[PDB]
Amino acid sequence: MPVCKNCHGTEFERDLSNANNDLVCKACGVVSEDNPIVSEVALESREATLNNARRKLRAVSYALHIPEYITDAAFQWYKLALANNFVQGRRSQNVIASCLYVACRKEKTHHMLIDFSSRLQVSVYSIGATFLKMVKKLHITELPLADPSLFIQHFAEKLDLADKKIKVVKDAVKLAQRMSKDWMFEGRRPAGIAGACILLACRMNNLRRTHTEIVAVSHVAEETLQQRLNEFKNTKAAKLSVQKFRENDVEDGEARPPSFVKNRKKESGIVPTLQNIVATVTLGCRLDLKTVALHARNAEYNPKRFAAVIMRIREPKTTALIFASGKMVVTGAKSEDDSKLASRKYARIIQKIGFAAKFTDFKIQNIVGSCDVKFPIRLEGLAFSHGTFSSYEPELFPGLIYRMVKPKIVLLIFVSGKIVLTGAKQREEIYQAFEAIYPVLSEFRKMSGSPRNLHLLPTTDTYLSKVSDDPDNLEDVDDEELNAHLLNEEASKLKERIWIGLNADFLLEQESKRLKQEADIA
Amino acid sequence: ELDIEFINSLLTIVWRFISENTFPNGFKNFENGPKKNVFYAPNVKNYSTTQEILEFITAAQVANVELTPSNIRSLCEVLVYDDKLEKVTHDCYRVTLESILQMSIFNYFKMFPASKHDKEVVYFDEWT
Amino acid sequence: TEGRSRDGGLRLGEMERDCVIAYGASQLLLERLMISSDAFEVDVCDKCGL
Amino acid sequence: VMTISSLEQRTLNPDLFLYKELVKAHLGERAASVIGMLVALGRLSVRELVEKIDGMDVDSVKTTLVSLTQLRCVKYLQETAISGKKTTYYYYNEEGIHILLYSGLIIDEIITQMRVNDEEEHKQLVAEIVQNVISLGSLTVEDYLSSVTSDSMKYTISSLFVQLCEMGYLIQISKLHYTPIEDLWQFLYEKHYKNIPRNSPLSDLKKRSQAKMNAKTDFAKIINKPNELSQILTVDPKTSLRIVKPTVSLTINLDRFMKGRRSKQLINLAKTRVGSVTAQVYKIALRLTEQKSPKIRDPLTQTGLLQDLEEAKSFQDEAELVEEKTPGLTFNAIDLARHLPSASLINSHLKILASSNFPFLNETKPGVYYVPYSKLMPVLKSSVYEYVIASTLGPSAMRLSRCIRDNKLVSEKIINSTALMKEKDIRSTLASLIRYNSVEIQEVPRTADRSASRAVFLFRCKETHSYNFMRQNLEWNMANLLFKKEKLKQENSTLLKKANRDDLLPSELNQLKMVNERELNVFARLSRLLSLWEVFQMA
DNA sequence: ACTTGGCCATGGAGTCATTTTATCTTGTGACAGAAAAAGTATTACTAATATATGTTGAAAA
DNA sequence: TTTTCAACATATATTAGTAATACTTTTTCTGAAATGACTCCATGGCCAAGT
Ligand SMILES: [Zn+2]
Ligand SMILES: [Zn+2]
Repeated sequence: MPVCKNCHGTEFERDLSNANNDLVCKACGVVSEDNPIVSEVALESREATLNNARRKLRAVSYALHIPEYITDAAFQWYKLALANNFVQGRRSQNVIASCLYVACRKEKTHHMLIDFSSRLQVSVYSIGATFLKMVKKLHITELPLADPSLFIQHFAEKLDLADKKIKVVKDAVKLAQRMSKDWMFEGRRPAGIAGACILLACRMNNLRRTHTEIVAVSHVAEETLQQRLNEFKNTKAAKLSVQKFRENDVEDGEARPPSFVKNRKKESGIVPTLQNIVATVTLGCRLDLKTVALHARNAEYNPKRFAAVIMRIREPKTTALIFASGKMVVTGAKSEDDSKLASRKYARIIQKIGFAAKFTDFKIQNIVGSCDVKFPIRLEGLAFSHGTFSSYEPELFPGLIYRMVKPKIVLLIFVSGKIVLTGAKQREEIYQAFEAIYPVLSEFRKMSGSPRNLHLLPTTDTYLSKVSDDPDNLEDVDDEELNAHLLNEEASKLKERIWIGLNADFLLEQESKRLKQEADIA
Repeated sequence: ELDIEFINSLLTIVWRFISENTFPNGFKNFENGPKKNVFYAPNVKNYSTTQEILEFITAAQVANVELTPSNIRSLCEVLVYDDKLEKVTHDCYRVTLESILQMSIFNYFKMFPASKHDKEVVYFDEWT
Repeated sequence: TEGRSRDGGLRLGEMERDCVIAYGASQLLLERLMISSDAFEVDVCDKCGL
Repeated sequence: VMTISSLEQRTLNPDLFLYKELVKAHLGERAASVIGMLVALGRLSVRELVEKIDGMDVDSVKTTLVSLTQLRCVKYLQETAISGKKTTYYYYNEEGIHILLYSGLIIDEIITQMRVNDEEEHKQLVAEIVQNVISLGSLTVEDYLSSVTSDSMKYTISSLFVQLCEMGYLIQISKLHYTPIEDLWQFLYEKHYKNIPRNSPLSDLKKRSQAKMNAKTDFAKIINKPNELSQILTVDPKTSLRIVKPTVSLTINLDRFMKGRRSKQLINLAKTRVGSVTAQVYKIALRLTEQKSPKIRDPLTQTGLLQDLEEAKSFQDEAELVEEKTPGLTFNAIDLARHLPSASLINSHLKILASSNFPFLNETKPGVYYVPYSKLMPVLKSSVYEYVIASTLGPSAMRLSRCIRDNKLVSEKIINSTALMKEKDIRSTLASLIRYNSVEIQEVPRTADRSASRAVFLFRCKETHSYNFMRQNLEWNMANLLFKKEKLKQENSTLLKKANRDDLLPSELNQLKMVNERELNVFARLSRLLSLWEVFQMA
């Protein structure tokens, strides 16, 4: 760092020979410093919570015999995790859980999220929730790729047997390796294929162990085990090469996961098919769900569970919904025509029976869409490549999910080629994203294609214009079957007599609480 | 009472009454309004509420219950401490004529400082 | 600092230090407990010494 | 650091820190530095001084010391030991810097005698007179009138003639005038123990009270010898009128100035609790009795003798009657229309005396209109504190302090009840009051060997303290302020010599107005303090 | 004048407490309970999926 | 009897609407030796009233 006060050289060396330890320059030999002085020998909400999190954290740590080391990395994630206030209103367990799991993933170690969970009451789902949730907030993609080669180890130790397993290990992995190139590996809990290959080489090592004692370490289902085993039974050179001497064939042949094979059982160019559309509507006037529940064919009013009435219609196969505030959700819409059209038909009951019920605030919140490319897909490299926008979560669900920024829409990915699209309010943005990421699909392949026009069908506002937008136009689009969709007065009475009859326990605590309101005075 | 506030509200009320009880009413308009030597014989008049206040407390115009004669005195003592009024001959009382502060040569009010810039002032701290 | 390992230097104890007093050497102390160990220049102030 | 709150000059110097400026500011250099040593280290001897000051022996000490004596800023006592030789020793003259510290107020003494000629040359005359009499020392009408022009009317040019007596003005000061009052008590302590007709060793009581009574009764005329002596006042030479003795040097009396200025503070206290008419009445009511009462004069021997938990009562009850009976004859009995502007019949208008009730006057000999004092004056002073903690901490403070007044050693649980306010205020306006002392603390160990939390706390007053460190007011701006006068001077120091021989530049005229308003603040500010000072230090 | 009692001050005396007791080595080593804020989890929707889990059971061997 | 299928159901992350309720976290807010002293006692002496 410093410079010689004479030679003006920057090269300094501390001579350790004679027990001076002087610092000198190799240039003029002047010393910088002789006499080498050396050393020897509150109130916060954050200190409480944090150090408490090193307590609770370190607790679950050596339970799993993970490195104590990694705890410090995870903890500081928890630190950063608190910075966004993501950690506030959830179950402390699920928080620190993912907080540790994300760490031990970043190190590529063997602990499987299933194993991590069973310390608790928990469903390996709530954890699966929280983990995948903090994937969004704290921005992380590339790191956590789980792989078989690790799980077999921690398995292998608990598998008893003898020193032979090491050979078996060396045996099994090369097995599992080809199965990955055998292109059956994706879309599977890695533990499953783990215990699978273990059972395989074990049988190949002529040692007899049950299916149960395997999943004792594996934590998968017996049937889940033998299924993919059978999926191996039909493979190329499956029973053909199944003899001894550890088949050295690395040549894969074809790649055919039992995915589009199911489509073979059922049987750019292809445009993604629309599926469902959901919107919202506002009447502008609040109503009585009790009174609205009186005359309808489609109604469910059960305040004990959920406060609302459930409505739907046979045609045009739509559902929608209602609120108490005088608003409603629009569901069951396979297109925009049937959306606002039937949406007004829902106001025909009220404006026929209940209050003013105008038609206001009609906006699609989301549109569902799906498509299929009819060819196999490699997910492991996809997220390994596009991971910035591409989150393939580990075995916490079959499909890969993709978060597109431009425009912002979520797409789901099945190796079958089935590709789902939702999170969009616009039909054009759908096919924009589809023809945009189609070169990513075709981009990742091993060894239709004509987009035609980027926009073919009429726009969304064309179909919205195909329906009367005026809140006062009702009887024009009234089916007159809604005159039939009203039940008679006796159906109301006796039907409401049954409903109230079984709901008077809800009304019991209801109005009893209303009396407690008077008791509040004292 | 209730432990918390809205007391001094009625305090200034009783101080109005007893303030009247001394000489005739305030008469602070011009220089000499006081007492004109207390009517006749600025001796003979020995005046207070004690019992009498609760008859004046009858006025209400405020949401509350009644109040006990013992608690009356407990109020008046505070004003003795604040010197809003004086204690003469047991439950009798006077006023300290600090209706004048209502409004060297010495009193707190009727005085204001410069208290900006110039470095020559008098504090009560910075000896400490 | 102390002993072997770290680095050199040795002990003059009050049990020993007295020895040179008997011989009467002033200059050996001033070399010894002054120059050779911690030689230091302090700047003081005559007025109100500190 | 930052020097603006000035810490170096700001604490380790109480008491004396006043004087060492006064004599410095008002005299300077060597003349000052002695008194600083004197007050600090107490009793001291001529040669012994220079053991410390480094003041060039028997030069300054001689010059400066006698210089002070002419201004009577020092007390002077010499005697010889029994071994031989002789020696002197010195003290600082009582207050005495009291004189300097007041000054222009002692000039304002004119206002009492301001009558006859009102705001005349006579005003300016007597002004020049007294302001010179303080400046020099003791004066003689012979030598001063000699310095004054001859060949004009001497009893007129110098028209303050019979007026030389009044209450204040002058008394011949000699010898026993200024000696430590203590040590003169110890000297008068001779003749009584030292003189006994070798009677018996038995019963020191006969040796004591007798000697003490003899000590006491002889002491009386000792202070009354200066009080008034006719051979001064009575002289009426030929072709002339009744004059003092023009020969002897006489000096300003401090106590009748003390007395008179005290009367003003009572005029202020009453100027509250009664009416302006009744007030003004009382204002001229003292003017007849303002002569006699001791105020600070009687306690006297209270300094300079060990009290006795028995005999000190014989001192206090002596004070209870002292002014009441015989000096009561000098006091208000029947007095009529002193000046006044109520009008027409003035008699029942005089009967207003009974209107005075609390907490002063309002007693008499049974039915003659009279005000007691020897009881009143003592039972009065104990009240006078009052305010002086209103703007200070805020008014909400008083009532609780004032509450701690009546009842005593009272826990805050029942303070919260007795006084009235939430906790949030009481905690502050108490704690804010306790750092400034006053209230102090009591406690008791509660199931403790000696512990904090488990114990319970009490309060008190103990007014001696609370009064006392209000003499921080002494060191407060009667020191810091006066210095803020001094350090100012050096800015215009180069100008001061100019303005001296002037009676130029616009900015010079600007800072003239500046330093002038500055001054007019600093001294009027002082008088504001001093008016608040007169209470505590004495009475 | 002449003896006693009480009384207060002082001198001993048997009471309890603070700091030493050697060098040169030479490795070694914060309270809880509660309040309130804030925030999220549900509980209805379709709804395209592909695993998983099971159970059961039915049908085949 | 077993094994196959298989089927049958059922969560399962996506997306918003809700609105409502409930439920947890967070962030404040206070119930051996040898002198030192220390007290504890005993006498001297002094002051007094009865003698
Ligand atoms: Zn160099
Ligand atoms: Zn210095």
